[PDB]
Amino acid sequence: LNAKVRLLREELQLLQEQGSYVGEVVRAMDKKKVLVKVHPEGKFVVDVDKN
Amino acid sequence: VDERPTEQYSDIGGLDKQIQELVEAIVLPMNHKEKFENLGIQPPKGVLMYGPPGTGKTLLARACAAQTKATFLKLAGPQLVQMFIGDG
Amino acid sequence: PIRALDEGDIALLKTYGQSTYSRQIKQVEDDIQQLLKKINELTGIKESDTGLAPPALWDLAADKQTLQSEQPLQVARCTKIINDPKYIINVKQFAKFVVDLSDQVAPTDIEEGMRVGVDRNKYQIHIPLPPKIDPTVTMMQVEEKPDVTYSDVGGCKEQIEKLREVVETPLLHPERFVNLGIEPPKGVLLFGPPGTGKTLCARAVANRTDACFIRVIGSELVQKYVGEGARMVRELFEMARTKKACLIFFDEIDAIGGARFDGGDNEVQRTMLELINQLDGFDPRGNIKVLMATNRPDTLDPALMRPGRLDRKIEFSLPDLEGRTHIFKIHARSMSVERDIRFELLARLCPNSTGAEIRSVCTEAGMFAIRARRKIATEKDFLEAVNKVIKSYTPRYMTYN
Amino acid sequence: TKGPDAASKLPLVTPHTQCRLKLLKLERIKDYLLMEEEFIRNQEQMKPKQEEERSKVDDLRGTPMSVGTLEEIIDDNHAIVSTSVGSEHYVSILSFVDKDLLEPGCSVLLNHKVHAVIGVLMDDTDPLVTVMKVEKAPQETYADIGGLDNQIQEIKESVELPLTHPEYYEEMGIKPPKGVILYGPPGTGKTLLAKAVANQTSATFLRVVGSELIQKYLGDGPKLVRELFRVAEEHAPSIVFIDEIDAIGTKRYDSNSGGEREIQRTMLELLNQLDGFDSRGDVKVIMATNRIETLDPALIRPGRIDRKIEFPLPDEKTKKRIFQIHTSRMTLADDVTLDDLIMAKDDLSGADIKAICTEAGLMALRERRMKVTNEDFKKSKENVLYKKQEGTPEGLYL
Ligand SMILES: Nc1ncnc2c1ncn2[C@@H]1O[C@H](COP(=O)(O)OP(=O)(O)OP(=O)(O)O)[C@@H](O)[C@H]1O
Ligand SMILES: Nc1ncnc2c1ncn2[C@@H]1O[C@H](COP(=O)(O)OP(=O)(O)OP(=O)(O)O)[C@@H](O)[C@H]1O
Ligand SMILES: Nc1ncnc2c1ncn2[C@@H]1O[C@H](COP(=O)(O)OP(=O)(O)OP(=O)(O)O)[C@@H](O)[C@H]1O
Ligand SMILES: [Mg+2]
Ligand SMILES: [Mg+2]
Ligand SMILES: [Mg+2]
Repeated sequence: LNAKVRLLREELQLLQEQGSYVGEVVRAMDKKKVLVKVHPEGKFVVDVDKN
Repeated sequence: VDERPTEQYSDIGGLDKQIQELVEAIVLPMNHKEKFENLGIQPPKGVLMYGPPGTGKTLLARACAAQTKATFLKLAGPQLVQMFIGDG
Repeated sequence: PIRALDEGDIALLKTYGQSTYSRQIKQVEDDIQQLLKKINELTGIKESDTGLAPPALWDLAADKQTLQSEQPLQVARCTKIINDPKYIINVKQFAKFVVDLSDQVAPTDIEEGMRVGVDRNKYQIHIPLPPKIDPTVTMMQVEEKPDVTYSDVGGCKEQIEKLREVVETPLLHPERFVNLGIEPPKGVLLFGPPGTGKTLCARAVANRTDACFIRVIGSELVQKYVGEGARMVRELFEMARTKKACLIFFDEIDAIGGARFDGGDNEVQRTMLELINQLDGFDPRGNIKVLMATNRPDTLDPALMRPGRLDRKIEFSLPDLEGRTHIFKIHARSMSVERDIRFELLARLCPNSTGAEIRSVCTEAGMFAIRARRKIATEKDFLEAVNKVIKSYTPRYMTYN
Repeated sequence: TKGPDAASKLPLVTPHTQCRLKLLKLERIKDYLLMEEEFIRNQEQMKPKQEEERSKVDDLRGTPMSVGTLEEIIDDNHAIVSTSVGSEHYVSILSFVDKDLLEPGCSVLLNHKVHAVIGVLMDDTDPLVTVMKVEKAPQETYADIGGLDNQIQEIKESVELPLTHPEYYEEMGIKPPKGVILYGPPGTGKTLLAKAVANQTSATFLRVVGSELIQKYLGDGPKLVRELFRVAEEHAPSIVFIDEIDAIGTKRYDSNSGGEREIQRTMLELLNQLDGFDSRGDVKVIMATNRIETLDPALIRPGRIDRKIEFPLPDEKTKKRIFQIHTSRMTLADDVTLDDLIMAKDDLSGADIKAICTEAGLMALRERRMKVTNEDFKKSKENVLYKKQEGTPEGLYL
């Protein structure tokens, strides 16, 4: 029962997190910044997560 | 139109019927009005100058603008087309 | 009667044969590909250059100060002034706002129709800005004279004289035309077979234009968004009017000046209609001599070809024998050719060939002279080049004589 | 400058046949590869100032950084940058940006919050164009073409010799031919001679299909062509290969269709880039078409395409050379007298003088033989030559 409750609570907690944008990638820049093209907006030079 | 281009009707040749037609349909109803209402004959609301290219349509328009005290408001077809919706 | 392969047959085929070195070589190739991929991934950067100045150039800790103090300002044009005065400002496409000036600027500075900056929060006007100067339209200028002069154009004395009478003489010596009451033609349409030399004459004019020369790129005028091409044409003609005695070159006018038809081109047709009224109609164009070129004049809209927008129509016909000889001398001036080369014969052997084909023949003769290690190209090399360039691209000639 | 970004390629192994010399060559290449891998793997690990400046610059820049277009430069520390959504912003130019590169039309890099200009995007090349660049050179070299000697010589003089030995052209005074068109029946060796040139060439090689240059949107076609040629010019020595030119090079004709008029506009932009106002620079264009009679005369006129190399159907000597080239790997038998098939009537092309080889190999596999025989080749020819229906007249002429 505790595992079920914890699973549901984690699902609710993750749901509240903002949905992430999706955009194409043009090319890596400096091994830490990647040029991307979000759908409605323009190009963006964004950093990369650790993983 | 603020420069008031100058073109006397004598500069237009070969179109005496058309010049008179344009003056009577775009000018006579303009500065007379009450006379036309007297006879109760509806003046046409607009004049469409159509013909082979270079026949002198724009020249007649310029002549009317020059020899008319009316406030000419020129414009072009391409001018009334803009990207933003409803701008035209 | 064909029989399919089995597992044992496949195994024996891949084993009964060469197996002492085949496996090692195959594994080496696969692992060499893997190593190449590993190296590429390990480097896999090619750090893209960014506009970072030399370290001493910036070396600024007050850049953060200016970033925190200064605030970005949206650029907008004040459509109307209201009377404390209020100002209607169009923020390009965002929306229409009725804002008032900040204390920094004085009311007299802001005039109707001037594009001014506004803060992103309240939309107050903070500073005036110079009127828009389009970047594409401004780059459409030449500002770099090409190195082809009139001496490089041969066989077109009459055509060159007419072109100068249209685009150069009226600008340099207006008196010769004003005295006799002659209004010089404001446009020239260079139509002729491809490779005859229209663009060369245009480059020569730009070289000795001594005025503003604008090369109109057919790509920019045709824009993705509706009404952008007409706006670009209207901006180009305004930028020409602001200058004195400008020269506009509408290269490959058949790119956009196609005959109107009833969506089809539509938008390009609207841009063409915008250029047509700019060239001729209300609001006289001014001192802007338009130069147009096209190898296919029959596809142009009759409005664009009427002698009110393209006043002088110069035909660049295939060079005559004298023209071909002059072209041969012009293109062979630099070539290390022998002194007995009968250029008349080479001209007569190219019956109907433009200047481009003459240059191709000259280059082919040079290449033939380079094939066999000879530093001087003899007339035989030119004859072989003529055969390869014109004749290449007996029984038929048997009848003639 | 931005010199050539030549495609990378490993050295060639000569033995071909699985002899121990080939094994030694491959082992040596692998040894040098492992050498490089170990060196570059130790560099960073074995590695233990500018960090302060980099940290300051990146902290001022912040992330993400928007890419916008610079519209004008008002002052030395102010400019008007129009964000991607079309809205113009009067942003402040920070110190750490070389003012020399800041020109109207360039793609500026802006802070996300204050929009202050923080850098200028250099490459900003259209992704549909950066794909065209050839990174991995094809393995097909010149030795992989049977015959086509005259054609090889012409293509070398046009695209290969000028870079390697420009002295000859400079002394002779003639600018080397900067445009070549490869036209001929299908399966003659057009794309091959292009692959071989790309392999041997040291200049940046750009490949296009003649159908990717056309974009759905109105102005995307001419702008794509301009971007492609600008990228080619950026790498000074370049060869641009527009195969299937007859896709967009069809004869210009009054078309009551924006599609056709858009394709014609793309062709016009191409021919304006090739030879028009402003020199083309050191970019050489190679085009292939199995139909040259349908191309616009302007596109194939001298000046743009300076050498109309013809690729005829192989003759007897050329056919024997293509049998030697495509059978070298195969373990032929003793009785394989290729001349019997080499004779032919008039209509055997490389594709066939290779499909024939593949079919002979497959038929050998059917009988469980890895060594082909004459019967296999005859059957393969009979099976794979079935291309044309009649293509001949009747028994009229004598
Ligand atoms: N009947 C005419 N009388 C006087 N001038 C004329 C006449 N017809 C043509 N022209 C002259 O020739 C030109 C004719 O084109 P105009 O400027 O009148 O525009 P348009 O005829 O409407 O041409 P478009 O069809 O291209 O709009 C002008 O320079 C004009 O002065
Ligand atoms: N009449 C000529 N005299 C000398 N050289 C010429 C001549 N015509 C063409 N050429 C040579 O050919 C080159 C290309 O010709 P050019 O671009 O002027 O032809 P075009 O007729 O303008 O082409 P298109 O009609 O296809 O636009 C010139 O730069 C020049 O070297
Ligand atoms: N002359 C040749 N020598 C060697 N191999 C050849 C030859 N001709 C054709 N081949 C082989 O057959 C293939 C087909 O030839 P290629 O790709 O050059 O055709 P193409 O002339 O471009 O025809 P298409 O019009 O179909 O594109 C080559 O990739 C090569 O493997
Ligand atoms: Mg008109
Ligand atoms: Mg040209
Ligand atoms: Mg091909």
